[PDB]
Amino acid sequence: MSREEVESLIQEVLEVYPEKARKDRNKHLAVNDPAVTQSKKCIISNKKSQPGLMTIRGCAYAGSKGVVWGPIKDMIHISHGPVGCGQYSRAGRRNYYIGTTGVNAFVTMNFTSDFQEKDIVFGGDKKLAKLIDEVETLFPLNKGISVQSECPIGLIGDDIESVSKVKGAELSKTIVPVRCEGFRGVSQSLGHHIANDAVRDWVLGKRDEDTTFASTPYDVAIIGDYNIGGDAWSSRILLEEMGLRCVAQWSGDGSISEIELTPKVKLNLVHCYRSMNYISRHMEEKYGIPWMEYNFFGPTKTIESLRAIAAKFDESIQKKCEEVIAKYKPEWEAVVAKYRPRLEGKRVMLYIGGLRPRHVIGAYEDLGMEVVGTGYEFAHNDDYDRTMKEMGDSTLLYDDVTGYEFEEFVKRIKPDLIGSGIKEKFIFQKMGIPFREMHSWDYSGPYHGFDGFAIFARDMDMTLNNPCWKKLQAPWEA
Amino acid sequence: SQQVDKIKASYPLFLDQDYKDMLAKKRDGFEEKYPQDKIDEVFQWTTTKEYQELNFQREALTVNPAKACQPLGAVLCALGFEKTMPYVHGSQGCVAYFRSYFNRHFREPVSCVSDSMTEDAAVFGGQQNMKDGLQNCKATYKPDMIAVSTTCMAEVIGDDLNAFINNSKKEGFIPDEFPVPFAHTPSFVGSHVTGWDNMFEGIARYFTLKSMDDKVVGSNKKINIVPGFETYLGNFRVIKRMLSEMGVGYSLLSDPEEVLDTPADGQFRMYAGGTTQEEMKDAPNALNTVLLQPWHLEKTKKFVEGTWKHEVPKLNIPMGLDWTDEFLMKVSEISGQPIPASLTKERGRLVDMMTDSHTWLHGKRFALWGDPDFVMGLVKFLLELGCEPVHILCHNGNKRWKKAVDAILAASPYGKNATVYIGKDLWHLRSLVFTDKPDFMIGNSYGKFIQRDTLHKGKEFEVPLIRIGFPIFDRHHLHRSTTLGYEGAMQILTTLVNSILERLDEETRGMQATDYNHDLVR
Amino acid sequence: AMRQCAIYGKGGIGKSTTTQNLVAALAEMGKKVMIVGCDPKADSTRLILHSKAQNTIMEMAAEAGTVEDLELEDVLKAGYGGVKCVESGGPEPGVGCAGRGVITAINFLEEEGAYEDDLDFVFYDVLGDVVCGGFAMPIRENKAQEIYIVCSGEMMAMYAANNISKGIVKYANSGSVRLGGLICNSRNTDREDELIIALANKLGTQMIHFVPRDNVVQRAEIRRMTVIEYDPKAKQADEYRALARKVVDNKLLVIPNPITMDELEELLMEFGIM
Amino acid sequence: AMRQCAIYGKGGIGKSTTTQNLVAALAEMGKKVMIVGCDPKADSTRLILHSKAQNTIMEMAAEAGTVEDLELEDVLKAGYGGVKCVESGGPEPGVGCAGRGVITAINFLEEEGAYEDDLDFVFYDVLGDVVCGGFAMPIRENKAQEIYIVCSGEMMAMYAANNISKGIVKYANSGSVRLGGLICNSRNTDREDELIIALANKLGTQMIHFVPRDNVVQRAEIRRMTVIEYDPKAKQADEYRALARKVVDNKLLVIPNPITMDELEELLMEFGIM
Ligand SMILES: Nc1ncnc2c1ncn2[C@@H]1O[C@H](COP(=O)(O)OP(=O)(O)O)[C@@H](O)[C@H]1O
Ligand SMILES: Nc1ncnc2c1ncn2[C@@H]1O[C@H](COP(=O)(O)OP(=O)(O)O)[C@@H](O)[C@H]1O
Ligand code: ICS
Ligand code: CLF
Ligand code: SF4
Ligand code: ALF
Ligand code: ALF
Ligand SMILES: [Fe+3]
Ligand SMILES: [Mg+2]
Ligand SMILES: [Mg+2]
Repeated sequence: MSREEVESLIQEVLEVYPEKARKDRNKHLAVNDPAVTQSKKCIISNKKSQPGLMTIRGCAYAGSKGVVWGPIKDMIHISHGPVGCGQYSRAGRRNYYIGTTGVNAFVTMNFTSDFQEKDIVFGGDKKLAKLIDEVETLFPLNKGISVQSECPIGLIGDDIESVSKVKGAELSKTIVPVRCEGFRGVSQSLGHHIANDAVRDWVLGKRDEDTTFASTPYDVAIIGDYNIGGDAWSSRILLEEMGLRCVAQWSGDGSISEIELTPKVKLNLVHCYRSMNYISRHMEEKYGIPWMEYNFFGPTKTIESLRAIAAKFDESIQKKCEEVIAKYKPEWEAVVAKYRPRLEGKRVMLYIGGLRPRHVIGAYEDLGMEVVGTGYEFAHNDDYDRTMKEMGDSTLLYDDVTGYEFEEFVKRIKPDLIGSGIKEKFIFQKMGIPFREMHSWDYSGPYHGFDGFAIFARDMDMTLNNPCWKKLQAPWEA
Repeated sequence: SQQVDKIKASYPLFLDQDYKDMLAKKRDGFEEKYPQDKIDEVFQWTTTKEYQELNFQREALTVNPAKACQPLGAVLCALGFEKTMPYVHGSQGCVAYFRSYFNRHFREPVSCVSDSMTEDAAVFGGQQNMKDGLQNCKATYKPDMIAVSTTCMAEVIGDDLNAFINNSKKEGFIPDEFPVPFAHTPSFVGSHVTGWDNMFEGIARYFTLKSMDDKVVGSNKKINIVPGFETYLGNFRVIKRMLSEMGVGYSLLSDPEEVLDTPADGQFRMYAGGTTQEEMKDAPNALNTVLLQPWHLEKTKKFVEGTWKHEVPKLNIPMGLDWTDEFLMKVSEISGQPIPASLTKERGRLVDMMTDSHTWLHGKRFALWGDPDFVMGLVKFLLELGCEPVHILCHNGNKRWKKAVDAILAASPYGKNATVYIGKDLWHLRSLVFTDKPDFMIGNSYGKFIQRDTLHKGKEFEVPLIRIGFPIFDRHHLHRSTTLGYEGAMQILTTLVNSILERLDEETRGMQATDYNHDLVR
Repeated sequence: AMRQCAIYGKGGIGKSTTTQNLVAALAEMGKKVMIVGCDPKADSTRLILHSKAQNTIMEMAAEAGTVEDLELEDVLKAGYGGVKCVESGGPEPGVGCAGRGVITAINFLEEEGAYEDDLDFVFYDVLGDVVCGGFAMPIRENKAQEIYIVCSGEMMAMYAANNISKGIVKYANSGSVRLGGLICNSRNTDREDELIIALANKLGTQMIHFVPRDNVVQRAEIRRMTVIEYDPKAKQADEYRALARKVVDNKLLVIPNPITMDELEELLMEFGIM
Repeated sequence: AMRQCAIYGKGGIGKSTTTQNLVAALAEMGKKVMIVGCDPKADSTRLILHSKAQNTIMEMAAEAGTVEDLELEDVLKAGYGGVKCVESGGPEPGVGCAGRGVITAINFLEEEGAYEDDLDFVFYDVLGDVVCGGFAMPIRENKAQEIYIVCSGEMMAMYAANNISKGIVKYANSGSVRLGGLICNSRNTDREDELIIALANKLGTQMIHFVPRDNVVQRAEIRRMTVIEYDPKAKQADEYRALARKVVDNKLLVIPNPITMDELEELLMEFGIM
């Protein structure tokens, strides 16, 4: 658990690699040291993955279609390219929404151009135009269209921008071309950036000359919340009870109309800094809308964030925030009193994507658990700077960890619980360690606010204290 | 608010009054949603014949397809070999998606690697990526064989798998003797089953083509079994059990049964039992080769007939009664082993179950979809059972397969109301089940949404889904079921009859309204 | 100001050398001209930089990791007469994808300013074999507005010009790009002037200039520099200055009208013999 | 026999016409030859077929859906001397991806026989800009075993030949394909023969022949026919006959030895002036 032991473990794990792979991978494993916020602490991120090492990262298409654009309900998102890309991405994420699917909401559906050989050889711009015409014919109540590119689209130089412009002018529809080819970037982060750029270029400035919207001194926009299991609703009920008027949600149970109405708000409450800081900064520079980060994981973080948000408004909002915190205090007090004795002192290792490896630490600490290791898939150095103040001393930090690295680290540290994605769940359940899916909340949730903290504590207790983990070893063996 | 004693997850938490009011206020204030009357009108329109004709006039847009890309099937084929690592040459997002798909279907670890080709590799080629990835994979995960597939990005730019692997071996990145079979699997050609075919042909050609001089047909007194793209472990299990019970020497090539059903005993085995390299090398010496799924094993059949000089029998998938009988009879003819009494008793028990459940099964109307061979066998079994497969859909089918299924349907009186669709997706099937309503629909988990749609038109228009096929995501441990042989026929029969009985029990549960038919004995 | 031209034509017809000599003449006229090579062969800016510049966009993006870590000053250089030269990188023949490299280079140049300057002219020297949409990138909406085709009396050259006009048709209908004219670099064909004039009339465009085949151009290219720098008093230098003046004063921008195969066969059966 | 050769070179250097005339010379010699045009423009088999071949593999596959539904007869045509001619399809310039089309066409030819016949020579005429692996497809394992590069005295042709050798190296290392020799097409440069022979020596290869630049080829091509067919008594017909004889009798097949930019520059400075 000491620094020297963790460093020796790092070297032992890296020993198996070839020289080039070892030299690269040494820079992505580190031992946490607070009061040190930079990339000097032998941790670098946002780099190319080493080939043939079973990485967990996705593509820019996943970061654009699957993350930023897909949860938008009244919009048809077309996976332009071969089949498969959109089939694996179909309904795999739990961005919850309200609507009549197939007539006015299209989050679950899968629209694609289904490229063949002739589409590759002769191009697919005419096919894209015909596809847009058919989409308009068969789904009248769609409020917009987005065209998410895949790898061959970017290779063969298809002009989706011209088609989008012409068809939008012809049908008076908003068509957003996203050049989220999978080979672009090194992970989903470039997909986040490209999606934010497309939002800025094609959707954000639509209502610039419109002043019919009624502004209020209490206008806020929720940024970077994708409503995984209902998280955005759980946050929104708190924010609306404490006095604000949440105009927009970016981009979970969210519509194109509230995306266009975001430039009218007074404050931008950013949850996922990694995926949406670009559009937050753009709105700050253009419309002069301040943006502040907030955390709604666990009672401590949500109380602190609520007070910080209320500090930005008049004293009435702060008074209402005090009332809402007082009202919700006994519920989470009961939850901690029920579940903390069962989970006190348990050690957790996490490996999630760009924001959650550091945001969920407060909720785990509120339950008496210690996070003895964390890592990111696609986070940049600002994410690690934020993380280093939240994570314990002499604790493992990993960037774009490999399957072998994660397996060896878990074998040596021997945690009580691991929070990662679907591609490691059964690996670590085989080894006998309780596993919690921290992407989709293991098909449960929400985990935001106090209403989400109750479910979070219940799920952690359910998985950690299940009797199945006591039966891994057959009685006739030792 | 949450009661500590009774904690509510998203359902039914978001049915609370405060959440309902907040959601209504948000929708009314900032969503600019169409009025509910307009939405209802549009939905009712979508469930009509005019909408069906507009939907079937589609030529460029695909909505809710039922198929995947070739590298998924290539990975599944590569997983069936002993200590073999699937290696997709291309971009990493593809491999992440493949692993997530197979993890969600099998609830098992799925090992596959990528060389993580990027913009730089897209422009300059991925030969350096190939060398580095092969060396890293062999050093780290220590496989006995690396099977290389391709991503659409590498297929577009024309990356030469053979040249890249040869340069990797000649520059010392991997041993010259290490087996690295490869296959070109373009995602814009065919589907996942085509990728399985391509990968198996590549492995067979890697291990057999050069060493054809010393091979004699029938030397090892075995029958090669090529199972194709299979996602039911019970299918491999039943094929092996039937062949072993019959006393037949067999060589099941690309067996992934062990690696997809690893025991949980506190130890993680990345590799489990599969087809050995010795089996693959000795395969030409077998008496013959039987293809379990002949409608997506065309390239493999061509290679086996042209190189190994095996006369591959013209057998259908051993699904149902008649086709299992033909499969067993052909195996007996090829190997000379008589069919044992155990298989005769199993066939008799299947016939007995058919006889017992015929009254409930007869006349039922089914929509269904899946892969070509699976769909063909399911239609054959349904015709044997006396059911009516009204809507037969196969996205990855062709004209020859459609002709074969049409000939099968025309041979039975129960195929009069059946139409076969190729190149149609699940939006087409949603229109069909709205217009020509069947009793049930048999398919993967993606049909659940279709069922939901029907329930929105009314409880009397709902078409229940029976989950048989791939992928099955919303149910647990259904991949252990059997589909092939008499055992699979019994399992499918039980599932169908009990689904019918469950629906009938649900429809007659209303006391004083319809409970006069809530019969204890059925 | 801020004119934008692309140079297309049959492979090996002399697009690169003619473009470089035109650019040198324009710079001699005191104009500020930029040149972008859209060829995987990084040979479009040699005669201005007096060297095969190794600072191509794609290989330096490789050295810097991603394209997002690339800076304009790193790959942009100045040459003879203050001409700015940028080269799009490319793979070795028979590997990779050059169209993607051209797409990436053009997108990088657009994102990081580059053309957001006071430059009068921006030239896009494109390769002979336009085989994908990547090599038509200079012909997109906010890119080169006028296209010049370099051709010669050979019928494969005119078939290439016809095919390139067929390609230009789609990007002209969807944009504001137009065919300025046809440049003729003579290959000592028998009836070259009449043949190229007839082809231009059939396509609806005009003969902008005629460039005689002079070995002074090859001699200059051996010395890594243009005819203007090699021999300011040569007749070929005068012809290049006349061509530069013509393109400066050109005003006929017409959507191409491609002809069929049989029409071309008749064109050179009547205008190519005797 | 069944010798498979691939014709590469700089764009517009004359690979297509030289290949067609060579194939016709072989046809007069009693050899069974088949040409395959790996170019988006179907201009590589016009001379043998006396017309543009409209039955290209990729276009007919697009018309009939998938290339699997195609058949060899619908695309394989015979011409002068019984020379079978096959052409790969391709999109109009500036759209699609021609390399993928070439890959698909070659795979279709390989599956449906074509090569497996009594042909003595199988030629693959490739375009001048090999921008991707699709146009290196004829250089794969069981494809063209000899590569002939068409060069000229102009420096750009020399640099293109060096670049093409650089690209060839990665396929020659991993396979049995070898650079048979350089073919020189005259373009009236000063020291043509000296430059070509020096570049061949530096590359480690040989000059197969020196084809003179004569106007008869323009007249023969205008008539949509080969020079040997147009004027068997002409001097250029004798030169093409000698080129055919030397190609048939070539036994030198080596892995190319590419030279860097500085070596080519110094070679050209020494051998290209005066
Ligand atoms: N007007 C001309 N006079 C003499 N030689 C020329 C002329 N134009 C081109 N050339 C020769 O032809 C070759 C053309 O090469 P290049 O400009 O790269 O062709 P492209 O760029 O059109 O493929 C050059 O090497 C040059 O020596
Ligand atoms: N030896 C030669 N002498 C004179 N002209 C030639 C010669 N070889 C080819 N040509 C001319 O080149 C034109 C065809 O060029 P093409 O074959 O398309 O070039 P490449 O195949 O080298 O790219 C013909 O019109 C012909 O007149
Ligand atoms: S968007 Fe990002 S990988 Fe910020 S791509 Fe990923 S629904 Fe993760 S850690 Mo899946 S940067 Fe969201 C994420 Fe975090 S899909 Fe979800 S859980 S908070
Ligand atoms: S990195 Fe990302 S998911 Fe991969 S392809 Fe590229 S955009 Fe898509 Fe697509 S059809 Fe299948 S899954 Fe690929 S091999 Fe192509
Ligand atoms: S034809 Fe163009 S888009 Fe296709 S692989 Fe070659 S360079 Fe890339
Ligand atoms: F041969 Al080039 F641009 F150098 F067409
Ligand atoms: F033979 Al070409 F451009 F037609 F080099
Ligand atoms: Fe399991
Ligand atoms: Mg050039
Ligand atoms: Mg040619």
